[PDB]
Amino acid sequence: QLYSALANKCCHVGCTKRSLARFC
Amino acid sequence: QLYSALANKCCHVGCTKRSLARFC
Amino acid sequence: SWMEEVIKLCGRELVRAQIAICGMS
Amino acid sequence: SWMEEVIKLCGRELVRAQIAICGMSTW
Repeated sequence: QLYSALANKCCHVGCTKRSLARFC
Repeated sequence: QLYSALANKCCHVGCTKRSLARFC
Repeated sequence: SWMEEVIKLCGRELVRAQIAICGMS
Repeated sequence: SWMEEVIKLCGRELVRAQIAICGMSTW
């Protein structure tokens, strides 16, 4: 999952805090 | 559209620390 | 947990959320 | 300035750099 695909998902459809915590 | 694009460029081509600093 | 919370943020707001998430866990 | 330095990082590493950049840029 590129971080850029998750950032796109978070802004356009929403995402959970869990999906972003994996990139810490 | 902006941060996801910048994160893709940073990962695949490179980017300056100033480009990332704009998002703080 | 707090981790299951959903967010819809872009740009600068996403970055701030990201920073808060990493400081929390 | 350190802002002109060029990085090429992905995933966790990119996130950590973002974090440190905003962390440096504060009063």
